[PDB]
Amino acid sequence: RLIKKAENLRYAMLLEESRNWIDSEEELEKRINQSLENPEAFGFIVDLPIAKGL
Amino acid sequence: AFVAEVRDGNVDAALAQVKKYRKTEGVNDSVRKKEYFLRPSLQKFRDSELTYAKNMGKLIHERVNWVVKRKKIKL
Amino acid sequence: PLYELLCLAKPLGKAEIAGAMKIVGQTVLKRGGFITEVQSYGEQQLAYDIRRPFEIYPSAHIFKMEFAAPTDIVRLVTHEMRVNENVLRWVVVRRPRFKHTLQELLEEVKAQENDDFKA
Amino acid sequence: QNAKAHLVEKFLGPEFRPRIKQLKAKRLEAVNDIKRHEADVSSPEVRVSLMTYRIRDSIPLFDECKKELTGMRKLEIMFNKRRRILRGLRKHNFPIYSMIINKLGMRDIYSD
Amino acid sequence: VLQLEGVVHILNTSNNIVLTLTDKEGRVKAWTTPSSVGYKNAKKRLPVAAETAAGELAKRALALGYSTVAVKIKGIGTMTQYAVQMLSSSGIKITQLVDVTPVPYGGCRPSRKRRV
Amino acid sequence: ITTMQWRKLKIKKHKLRKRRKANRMRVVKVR
Amino acid sequence: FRPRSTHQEVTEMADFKNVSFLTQFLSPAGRIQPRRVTKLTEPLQRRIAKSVKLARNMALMAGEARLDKLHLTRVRQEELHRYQLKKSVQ
Amino acid sequence: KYTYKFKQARAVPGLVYWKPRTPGLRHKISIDYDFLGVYTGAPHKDLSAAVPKLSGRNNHGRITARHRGGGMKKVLRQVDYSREKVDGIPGVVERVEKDPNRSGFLALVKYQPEGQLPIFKYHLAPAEIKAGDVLLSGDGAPVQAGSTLPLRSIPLGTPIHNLELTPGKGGQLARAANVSAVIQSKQLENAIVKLPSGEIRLINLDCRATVGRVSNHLQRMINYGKAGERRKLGWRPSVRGIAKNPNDHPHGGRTNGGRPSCTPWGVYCKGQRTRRRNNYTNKFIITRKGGQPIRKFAEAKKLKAR
RNA sequence: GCCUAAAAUAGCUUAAUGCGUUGGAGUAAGGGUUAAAUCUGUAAAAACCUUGCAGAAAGCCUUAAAGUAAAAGCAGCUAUUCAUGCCCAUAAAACAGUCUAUAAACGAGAGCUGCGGUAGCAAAACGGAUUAGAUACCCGUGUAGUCCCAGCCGUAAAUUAUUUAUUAAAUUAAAGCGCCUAGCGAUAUU
Ligand SMILES: [K+]
Ligand SMILES: [K+]
Ligand SMILES: [K+]
Ligand SMILES: [K+]
Ligand SMILES: [Mg+2]
Ligand SMILES: [Mg+2]
Repeated sequence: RLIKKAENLRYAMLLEESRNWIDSEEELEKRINQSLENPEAFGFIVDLPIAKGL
Repeated sequence: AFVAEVRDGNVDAALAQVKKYRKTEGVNDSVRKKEYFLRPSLQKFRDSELTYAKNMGKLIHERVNWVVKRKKIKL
Repeated sequence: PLYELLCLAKPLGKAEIAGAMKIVGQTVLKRGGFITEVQSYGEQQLAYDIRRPFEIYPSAHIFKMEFAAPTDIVRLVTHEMRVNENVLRWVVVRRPRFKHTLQELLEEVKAQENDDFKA
Repeated sequence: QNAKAHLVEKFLGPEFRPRIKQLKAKRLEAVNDIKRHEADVSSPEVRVSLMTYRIRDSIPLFDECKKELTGMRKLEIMFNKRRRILRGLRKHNFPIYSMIINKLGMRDIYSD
Repeated sequence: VLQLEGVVHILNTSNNIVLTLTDKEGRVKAWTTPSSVGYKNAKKRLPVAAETAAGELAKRALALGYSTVAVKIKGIGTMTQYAVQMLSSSGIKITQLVDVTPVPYGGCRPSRKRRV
Repeated sequence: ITTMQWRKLKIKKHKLRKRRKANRMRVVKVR
Repeated sequence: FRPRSTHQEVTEMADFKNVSFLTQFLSPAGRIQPRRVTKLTEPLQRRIAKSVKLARNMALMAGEARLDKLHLTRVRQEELHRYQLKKSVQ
Repeated sequence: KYTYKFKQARAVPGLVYWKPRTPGLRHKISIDYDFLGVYTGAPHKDLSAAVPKLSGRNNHGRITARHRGGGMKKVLRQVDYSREKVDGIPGVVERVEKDPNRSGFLALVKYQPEGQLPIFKYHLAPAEIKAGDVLLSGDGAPVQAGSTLPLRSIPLGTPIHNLELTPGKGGQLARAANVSAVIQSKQLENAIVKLPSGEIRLINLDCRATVGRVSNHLQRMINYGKAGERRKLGWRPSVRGIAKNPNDHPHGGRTNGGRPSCTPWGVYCKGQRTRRRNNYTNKFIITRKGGQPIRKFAEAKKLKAR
């Protein structure tokens, strides 16, 4: 019973993350342009947050 | 690549640093390995001899250290 | 699974960089995946210069992309990087599927029930 | 921006998973008819069925990769083990032996 | 004229010592070796031969106008100590010592061992 | 097996190998 | 006394991209230090070594000190100053 | 090198190992076209022509190419080595056929231009193209086997074949079975290309080539078991020089090889060079076969004269 | 969910080295020995700064192997396929054993056939020395081989006999086998 509740908890969190996911080319072009216009610093200066999953 | 700056013309001091870098950073070990080739079975025996010599030196100075600690010998 | 791509490209204009990034994105979308993160770090100076048959590159433009797709996407992305001549070097690394383990989720559920039980 | 539930379902589903994981999921579903109860994963009926399904899925695998000798040796070991399990069932419990043969379409050649 | 900065390359590989004088761009101006001074097959391994070669190179370096030099050493040997000291005592100022001995990351197979 | 036992076998193996090589390129093998 | 990172920090930041972080486990000549000096567990020792090796493949690190790249220390400090100023202004 | 153990093993797929029933079948090894899916029937009617055999005779009626004639009927196929006509239109492969006039395989491709009738063409089959595949050429095509692109859009390490020396004349360089060429570097207006023979040459960047190799990897495993097998192909026997009489060959006399080996016209044939020392094309050759620099070849007798 | 000196498959990185390699600068040696010489150069070498091409191998981590991969064996990076190992949570009312007469598979290095490749090292071979002789040890060149793919060969000083109980080991008593009966001596016959 608790495992089933845990599965539902994971599903709820992923829905919030999905708001910023891109699956259409129109969003892809906008994301690429924004990224190029606002460069970030690399690991030579500041430590970067390493991705752990979704 | 080790760079040793010479201060006040003390060339001997710079030479001492160069020797230290070679021993600490393993340059003498690479030269020894590449002088000639030994089979992996013969390289194993060579490593055993070197470690044995190191252990004997460690044992000898372990005895001396105990004498100094107990009898306060000024060597 | 979840993959991350790090690409070192020549320090060209924005339009050329955008084109290289768009090729990878469409490959992922076509196969049936989606993209989570797109970032760029600008031009960076490398530890040593990358040498081509008659060229030397002491710096490069670096960008990263994170995406989820079937296991067959790795070969498709590798092919695109090799074909494109504006890309100097690339690497693809797999990442963990989930941020939270099953044990961590169970502890959160148990804590919530204890609060309700106390209430 | 709105949430994309259809993307969450794909990620949680078997689509973005290695081939072996997808095959193993199908094997468990194929034994839903002969298992003793909803959580039986160790009865002799279930164990023999899973071994048989693994053999069938491995035949195409080794037709392409003919040099993976380690995998073949593991398969050969399981092949002999399943024979001795069926030999024991026939001698001691015929009714269970009959069901396994009928379900998997085997032949009664497991005597001594 | 005398405001010239140069580089001295010392190569020592267990049988001979080679000293080469170059500018800061890599162009060679002079070079010396124990055989060029008078020491031959078996006598080239003596510390005296290394000192004489170092002294001769210093004389040519001063004539060309190189008073300040940097020394780059390649290899492990005993002759480098004497050559460097002779250059310093000959009137040439040494500003830096650099070790550039290579280290293979794997590499090629060396020759067999001598069963002497 | 001891070193002495190895050496005793060594001589006989050498003699057999030498004879086989001689007969390798002969019409009628010497036996 | 020298700074030491916690094992929790290592597991969270042990990546080939964080060259600055990975520098703490390299000798002044640029070689990998043994586990008896780093004071790390076996799983953490392996991760650090692989991160350094991968960074070398991508030209983010050099296998040894290079004489032709001695100005990078100046470059990194100049970049660091600009980044701090930009963020402070923002 | 053929060995009798190779035929006994009978291992390589795609070959017909004829059982030694007769003296003429003991050493015979052929190709099994059915097992490979290669069509071995008549050629397309609109892309072929029947022609008489020449047997190595020119318009003066005299033999200029020796040891030819006496084979089977000859039919020729028209092959489009340059696909500039159909740049944009994609093509679908219908069949892979065998041609006795070449060592590779040909592919029959159908194009369907918009507003026109279907078009059929013959192409040199790439290594890994089968019936039903799609071939594309011109700008905007992927870098995959069977695609034809200019040298400006091909990676360095990708093997290529059917390369053009001139911009639009057609592919001429790499055609034989299981051969390819590679690009080493690209300069301002030329690319350095290594040919199948090991020669490094300069080729203009506007030339085109096909990605992949040629489509026959069993050419060197063939063994003709009979004299008559090559007679049917159109080859006639030849006689050794030392067997003739003095008035026929320089080796004619009773003694064997009284003088160094040479051609029937007296030219040394065990190392003498025949390329012109001052050939105009020396400006495009960097290294000749075997590693000889071009300057070494161009200036070799001038130094001896000096 | 993660890990892996496990296997198969496919991409990628270069410290050093070699050259009938490019350009600049420069001029007598380089290489080697107990001591010498053959050899490579002065018609422009080695050494120094640069250019091109190529093969093999994987510094520090790195240590046993503590993986034990069944044995043979196994650590440059990344990914796929597959098999293990770790944590956390589950599952079986009847089934699963030890050993091997006989039979099969896997199997270092060397060697054989075909195809591709050939830097370094190196049987054979050819020279220079040492010596009463040197047919060896030493020095200079150097082909097969070592490398890739597909086949053949099935041999090593190719680990401690296997299993149950006890045991840190050990020791004690049992279950199923293989081998030995003084040495010496065959290319016996099949
Ligand atoms: K003839
Ligand atoms: K004659
Ligand atoms: K073997
Ligand atoms: K060797
Ligand atoms: Mg006659
Ligand atoms: Mg062993």
